[PDB]
Amino acid sequence: DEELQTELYEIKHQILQTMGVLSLQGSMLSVGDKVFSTNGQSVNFDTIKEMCTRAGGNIAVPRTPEENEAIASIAKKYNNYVYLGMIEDQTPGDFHYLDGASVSYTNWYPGEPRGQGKEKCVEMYTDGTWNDRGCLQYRLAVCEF
Amino acid sequence: DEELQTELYEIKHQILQTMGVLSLQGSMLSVGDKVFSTNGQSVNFDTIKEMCTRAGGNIAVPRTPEENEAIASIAKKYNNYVYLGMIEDQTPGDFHYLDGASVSYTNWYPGEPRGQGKEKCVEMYTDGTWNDRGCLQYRLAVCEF
Amino acid sequence: DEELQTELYEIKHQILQTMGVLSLQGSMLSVGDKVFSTNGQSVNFDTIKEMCTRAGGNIAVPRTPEENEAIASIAKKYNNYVYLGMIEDQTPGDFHYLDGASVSYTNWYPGEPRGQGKEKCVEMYTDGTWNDRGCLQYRLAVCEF
Ligand SMILES: [Ca+2]
Ligand SMILES: [Ca+2]
Ligand SMILES: [Ca+2]
Repeated sequence: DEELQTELYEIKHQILQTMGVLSLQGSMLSVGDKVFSTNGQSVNFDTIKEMCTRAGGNIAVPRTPEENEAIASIAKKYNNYVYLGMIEDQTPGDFHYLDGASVSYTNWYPGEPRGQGKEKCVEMYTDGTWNDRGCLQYRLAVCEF
Repeated sequence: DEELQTELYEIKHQILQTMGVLSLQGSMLSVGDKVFSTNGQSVNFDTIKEMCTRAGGNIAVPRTPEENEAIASIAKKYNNYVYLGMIEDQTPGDFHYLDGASVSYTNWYPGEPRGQGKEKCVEMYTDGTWNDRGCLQYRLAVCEF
Repeated sequence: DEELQTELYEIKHQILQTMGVLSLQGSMLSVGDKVFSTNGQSVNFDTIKEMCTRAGGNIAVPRTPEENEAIASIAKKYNNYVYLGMIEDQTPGDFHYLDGASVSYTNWYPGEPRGQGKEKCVEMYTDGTWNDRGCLQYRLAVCEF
């Protein structure tokens, strides 16, 4: 009806106001349909995954250059490396998203992936490039929604 | 129409992104259809009620074990007791929600309600159990929306 | 349909919960259909405009007494003056919103606008009244959404 068109407009406006506020305050970065955010904590991979799922999201993983740059800006902001949502396959060198699917977009630092002790996790340097490492380090927790 | 199904999906996604961000940042706890949040202030009952209504919510009151535990986690988090949304009836011993209705779910500390000077308000200990007290103490303000 | 009426209700509830949380935490002030918010930064006019647009909003401009008072409360809160969304016309004395339209609601401090060196920008004193000044000062950035 006509009353429906009105309600949707207000609802859309309100969402746009709340997201604008969170953005202005630096609580989140929006890229396309994805929203990235961090709780400022620096913990290991398992802990990050838990924190994000508990917040109703998932450990962040860039799938485009723009997404990768948004996460990179957060890592730079906190002067810390970020663990990404991906892990090495059974056969070293290959990586897959946490759902199993194989990674498509990649931004490895030159020479990487270079598995010392079978580097299973992936960290993002502050310049945005990736390094495959182990998963017990303390890294900035960044989630995507 | 079909364009309507699309709009609703995006709107639902966005809300889920903003709530995810607030959750990740510890600004609010969601339990079922209820959201709890605190402004970190420790003031008396009247002041808490005003703050919550002014924010478009109400002084929190647990109606299920899960809700009670969520509030308890916030009280523990701030290492302070929380005033709950309920007050003693005209006849001591009985308590009612702020709308008048009688309390159903209760989690009194053993021995409570124990009205010294006609304990009218109800505070939540950090372990989640309740104690009926007076209303002039300074307690953590927790609201529900 | 009937399932639509239900979805809208939940969506409206959720938005009301997120806005309630932001309000309680002092992250934003709602006035009618307008939301004001600040990132706590004190920068010049050009910088403020950029910050707000980047957040999906615009440098704040009061169009009613109530809106003016809400912004005034924020300026008082941070003990700093706020640059408003308006600039002086080609012919001194006249001011227009950033879209070109001429200002309607005004709250000039007695004697203002008083253009010393052709005061082009407008700042809000902590009492809510306005003073036309230059645009290079460092003022609290307040956006509207
Ligand atoms: Ca490596
Ligand atoms: Ca007692
Ligand atoms: Ca002047």
